Amino acid sequence: ATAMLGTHVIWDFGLQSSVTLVIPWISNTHYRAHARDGVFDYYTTGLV
Amino acid sequence: GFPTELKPGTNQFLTTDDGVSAPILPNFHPTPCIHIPGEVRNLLELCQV
Amino acid sequence: GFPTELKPGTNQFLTTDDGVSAPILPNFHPTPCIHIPGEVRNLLELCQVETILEVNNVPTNATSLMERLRFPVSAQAGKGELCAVFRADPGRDGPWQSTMLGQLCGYYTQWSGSLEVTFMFTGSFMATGKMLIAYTPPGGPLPKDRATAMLGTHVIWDFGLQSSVTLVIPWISNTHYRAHARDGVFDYYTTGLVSIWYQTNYVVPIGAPNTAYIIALAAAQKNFTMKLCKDTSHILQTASIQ
Amino acid sequence: GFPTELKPGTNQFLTTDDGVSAPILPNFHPTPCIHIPGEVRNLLELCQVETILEVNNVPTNATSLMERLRFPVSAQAGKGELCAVFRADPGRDGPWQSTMLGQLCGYYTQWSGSLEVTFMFTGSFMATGKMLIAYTPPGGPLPKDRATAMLGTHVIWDFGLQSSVTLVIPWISNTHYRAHARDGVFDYYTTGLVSIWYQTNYVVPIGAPNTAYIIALAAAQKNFTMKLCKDTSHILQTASIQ
Amino acid sequence: SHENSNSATEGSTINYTTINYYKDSYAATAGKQSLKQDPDKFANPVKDIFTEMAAPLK
Amino acid sequence: SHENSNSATEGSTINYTTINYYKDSYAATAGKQSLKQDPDKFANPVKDIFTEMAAPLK
Amino acid sequence: SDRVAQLTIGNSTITTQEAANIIVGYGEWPSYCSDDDATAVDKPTRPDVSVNRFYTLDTKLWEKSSKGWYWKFPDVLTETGVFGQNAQFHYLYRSGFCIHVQCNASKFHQGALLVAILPEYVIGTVAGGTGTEDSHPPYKQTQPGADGFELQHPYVLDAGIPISQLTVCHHQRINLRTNNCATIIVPYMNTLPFDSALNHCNFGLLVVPISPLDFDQGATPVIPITITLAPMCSEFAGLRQAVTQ
Amino acid sequence: GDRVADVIESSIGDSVSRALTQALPAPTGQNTQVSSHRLDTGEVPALQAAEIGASSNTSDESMIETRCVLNSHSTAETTLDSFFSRAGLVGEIDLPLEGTTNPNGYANWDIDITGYAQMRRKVELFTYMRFDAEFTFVACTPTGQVVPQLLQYMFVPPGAPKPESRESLAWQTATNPSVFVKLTDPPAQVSVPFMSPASAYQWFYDGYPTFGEHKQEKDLEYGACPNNMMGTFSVRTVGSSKSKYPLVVRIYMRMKHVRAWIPRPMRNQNYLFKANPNYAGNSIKPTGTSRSAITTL
Amino acid sequence: LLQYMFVPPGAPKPESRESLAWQTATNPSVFVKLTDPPAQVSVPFMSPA
Amino acid sequence: EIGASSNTSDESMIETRCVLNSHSTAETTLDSFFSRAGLVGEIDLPLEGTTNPNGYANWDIDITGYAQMRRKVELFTYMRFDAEFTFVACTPTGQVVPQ
Ligand SMILES: CCCCCCCCCCCCC/C=C\[C@H](O)[C@H](N)CO
Ligand SMILES: CCCCCCCCCCCCC/C=C\[C@H](O)[C@H](N)CO
Repeated sequence: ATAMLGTHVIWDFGLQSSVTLVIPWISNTHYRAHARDGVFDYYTTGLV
Repeated sequence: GFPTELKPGTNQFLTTDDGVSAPILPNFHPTPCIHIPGEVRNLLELCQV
Repeated sequence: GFPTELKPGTNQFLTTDDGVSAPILPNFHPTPCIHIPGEVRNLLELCQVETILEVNNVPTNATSLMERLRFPVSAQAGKGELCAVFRADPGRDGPWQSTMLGQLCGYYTQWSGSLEVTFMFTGSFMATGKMLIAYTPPGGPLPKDRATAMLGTHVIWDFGLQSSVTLVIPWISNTHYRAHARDGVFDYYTTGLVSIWYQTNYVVPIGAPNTAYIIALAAAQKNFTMKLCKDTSHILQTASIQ
Repeated sequence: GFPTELKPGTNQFLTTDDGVSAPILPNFHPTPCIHIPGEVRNLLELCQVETILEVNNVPTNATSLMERLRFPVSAQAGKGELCAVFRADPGRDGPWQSTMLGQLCGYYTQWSGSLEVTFMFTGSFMATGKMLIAYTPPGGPLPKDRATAMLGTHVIWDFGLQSSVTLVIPWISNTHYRAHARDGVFDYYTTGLVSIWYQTNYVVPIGAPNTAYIIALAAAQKNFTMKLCKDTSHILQTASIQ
Repeated sequence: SHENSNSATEGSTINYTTINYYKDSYAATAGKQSLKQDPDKFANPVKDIFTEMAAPLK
Repeated sequence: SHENSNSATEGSTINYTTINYYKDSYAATAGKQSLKQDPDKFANPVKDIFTEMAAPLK
Repeated sequence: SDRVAQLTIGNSTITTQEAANIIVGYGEWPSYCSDDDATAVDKPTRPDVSVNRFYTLDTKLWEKSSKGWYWKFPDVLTETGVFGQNAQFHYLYRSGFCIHVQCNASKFHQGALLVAILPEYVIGTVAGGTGTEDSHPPYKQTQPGADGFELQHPYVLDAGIPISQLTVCHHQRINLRTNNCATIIVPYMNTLPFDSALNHCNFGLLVVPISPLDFDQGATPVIPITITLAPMCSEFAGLRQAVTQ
Repeated sequence: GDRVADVIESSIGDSVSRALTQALPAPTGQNTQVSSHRLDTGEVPALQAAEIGASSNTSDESMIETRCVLNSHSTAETTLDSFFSRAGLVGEIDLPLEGTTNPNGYANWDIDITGYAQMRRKVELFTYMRFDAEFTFVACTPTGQVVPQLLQYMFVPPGAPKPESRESLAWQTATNPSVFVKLTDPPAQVSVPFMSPASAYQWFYDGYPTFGEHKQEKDLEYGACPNNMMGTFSVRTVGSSKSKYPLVVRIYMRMKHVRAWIPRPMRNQNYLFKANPNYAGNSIKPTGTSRSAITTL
Repeated sequence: LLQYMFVPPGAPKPESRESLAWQTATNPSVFVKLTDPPAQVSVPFMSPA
Repeated sequence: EIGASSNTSDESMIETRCVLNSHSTAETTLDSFFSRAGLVGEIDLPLEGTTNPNGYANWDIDITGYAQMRRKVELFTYMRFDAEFTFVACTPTGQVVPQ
């Protein structure tokens, strides 16, 4: 119930065995560098 | 308050008065009539037989 | 002094008179009306909606009142057995009392038109079968076998993608309008019977359940009409409300 | 002998019938009318006039009934204290009974529209201050602090040349019309609360008095309307006049 | 149409919509009045009117 | 003709045939209503309608 | 081109491979309030994507002896998201809904659910059984939140009205041979253009198994049902402190 | 001043109610067309999907071989005008001489038309109703005997003062509407407007009218719509003294200009209380009658 | 004072004087005093044929 | 201090929406407010007693003997109206008699 508040898709298995989740561009910056532990956590894209 | 005066012949039931009475059923449409043969329109049809 | 004469029908209160009465409040303008959705303009909008015709009116206790909305379909010996039977009379005491058609028709005395009965299969996708839903017009006694019932109107329904068939009970009456049947002289107004027979069988593979249920859903059609409003009879009330 | 039939509603006296009655005096021509000034044509002319809303309805004895028209404003410790609070319900028993709006609305059952409340500062010219007059819509309990009250509608009023501010209590209702609130189920028709908080303080120099008073003046607006005339309830009478 | 104009509004700017079966106009119905207001007469009775935006005391 | 339009259907698409001897329209007769139906609103309330012949689930 | 659906509103998306169709309630789409119909003069906030989006409440397990459940609207979303804060912070409310109910099972399971929308689903009591007591239902049972409440007497829907005639309201049927979703789009239904979300509930959502679930052991015995619902065309008005009830 | 494309291309502020339907004139029943045999594939008008929630669009022209029938049956008796414009009992007030209910020459009766099951169930078929009305007061003795007595029928709306006795000063009916009648005369009959603050009455209110915590103490508020409380109807024997004729006033209400929204399932269980859809859970009755076997009638 | 109720077929017949069918919600009824003239209602053709 | 009332609006004091008001001002007219028959007098013709035991009674017209209609006319200073009087005669018990 905490996760549905983000972006999400609900995928029912069937004929088409594949869904796609588009992780959309949501950033304060125009460009985004490579995240890592510490100060460069400013550039995290989120979780899935 | 349209002033009127009630005349003799009031609160009497005459069996041969062709007047308007109040309906019990609004917006009732009866069963439609078909061609039945032998429609009597006058009793002087039956006095000639 | 306009002379008048008062006729019979004076100082009587007839409950069904469309007359002018005196207002209590002058120059009152009511609250304006907004668009509320679902405006009913005629009750023959609600007679065309399909609601549940409870054929299995066998149980009487409290827990099994949900058993009364679906009748079962098991596997048989293939001899064209009988599944279920029910009368096609909406105003009569039976399966149709559980329907809006069967409750609005209590408020009317005469009805005319065709009916719909929709049966939906509530079984497994691997389940398959065929049934014969016959409408036996009046005069017809209860058929003892399937070969006697096919002579009436019928449909054969194969289970599949579309889980639902509709049997139209067509208007077959000597009269233009038809009143409410019951025991005795008013059997002149019976509409007939509806019977359901195993055409082939209820076939099922290994693993899937050997029994299913069918849900009946009854309605009316665009040619249906009711007449001569009365007060309903198949619901009563114990007095002393509160 | 024009035949007629007498219907129900005969030989009844309804006090609100706009009918023709018989004159006593024929060919009477009344005294002609002159131009008298102040012709009232509608009572919604008198609901737009500002009259005194007595918030300080604390005293009960005879001498202090003039204390009931003005509520005080002293100097505080600057912690955003509460000065006064009152409901925004005109027909309800409270400050508005002292207003023409609150007395004409007793003669009606349903009201709709925006209200005005005008507060005038009755202090010294060298006195200065700022107050927050908040309108808390329904649902809102009594705010315990000023930061909870600013979330509603509010004005901030700085004393100066113009000694008067007006708070418009706007029409916020689920219903088009609104009846008279009271304790219990008719709390569905509450309009909300009005609360007055010290924004800064009441600042005063040497010599000028350390306390003042504010006079509230309540009215209505051009969109106000009343409906369904009744007989008033917040004034009664001991019988045996003379 | 032939009836005495002898009601208590004959000589008023407002026009009524009345019913009468007599020659005396004061016997007629109350009717419908005209919906005309003058709140400026009681609420802003000033010689020098001022606008909403204008702070009145200059 | 001069009477308040103050019945509970003033502002409705349906037109009535009423009798009234007062200025209040809510005192008038029930009249005749218009014979207009909308069974599609309760019986086929679907975004994508389908025909009689068309098996609905393709 | 009917058994597949993609319901996209906001930052959410529901795909379906075994749909029936979409029901639009009483033939009206959700909408905003006109200037003719409105009375409140305040300018309403219309947040278009932060509250008009799909929320997911909780799961109920369809067992053999399940009787039914109901969820009252908009009580489901008053403690959930940016919708349920504006509803607290505001006095009025106006939105439609798109309800979506999921129940997936094999081709060897069988059963049916009735998924109905009943406006003004007032709850009744058993009156102590005898019928002498004018008892009233508690707040736990009238407005039970997003965890719903189960029916004790589902034949009469715990109000004295029969389940059979409930198909005169909106409804779809989840037949596990035919479908596993049910989409109902509801407009705003009230006598008033606006009302408070915390005191008044506009409608109820009934989920009732008309046919009992059946499977042979070896299969999966746990068959959940999940309610997934989006506000549509939402509007709020009358801003004050936040109140929960 | 709209500049971005996320607000020019918007549907926010679309107040027009987009409907899928259209009301068409149906003065008569639908006529029947002539139909023949069909022996084709692809088209199957008898196979439906009730899972969609819609109803069968089938015909008898598609399912049997039919003849041309010109239906001249009218749909004019199923209108709400005809179904509801039938005066029914909504109340009954007794003004006895002695006893326990009203032994003091006056009686107040709060308006609810949900005290007799015959008119209640007929309006509780719908959720919202907007109508004018016509009340009719049939006053008489318990024995039905008519007597020479004068009565006063006062309507006391909400907010207005209820009368505490027969000689109370609220009977002066200066702004409240009242009616005086003799019982030797016909029944009174007044017409009434739509008097609610809302656009319609509603017999089912799913919610509470007051804010605040909802405990077992004030739980009786559940379901109370004050938009339906049109007030109180009072009645006295006009006099300064005690009467000698016991009286019973019966109230008969008839709707006019009816509009209604959102049909409901009709009640199959017995009512027990007013403005309360409670039932006896021990004695639950089916909405029909039973058989013994499904194969035998 | 009398009550003249018309009870069509299917509708419930009243078993006593205090029965609940006299409420005449959909059935047509007439109330009269006997000091008043005779009642008089007009009726349609009400048969299914 | 000018003695006039506030010419303010809600369009000037909050952010408002277009509301088309269709509420009528027709019930606040004097025609509607006063055309409601109220008690202005009450005369007793007893058989014995002290007030009028001799089969006649004079009652000087003042409509200021019952508080409900008085306070409603005393809202104004001057009034010009036609009237309609109505006489409801009965016994103390309410009994109607042939007299
Ligand atoms: C001179 C006497 C006149 C009496 C007029 C009475 C006014 C009544 C207006 C009709 C009100 C409709 C029925 C009321 C609502 C519902 O029955 C209940 N209050 C809610 O369950
Ligand atoms: C056949 C009987 C007809 C009786 C007609 C009575 C005429 C009365 C005309 C109305 C007078 C207006 C009220 C009088 C004035 C004030 O109430 C007081 N006199 C002054 O306080």
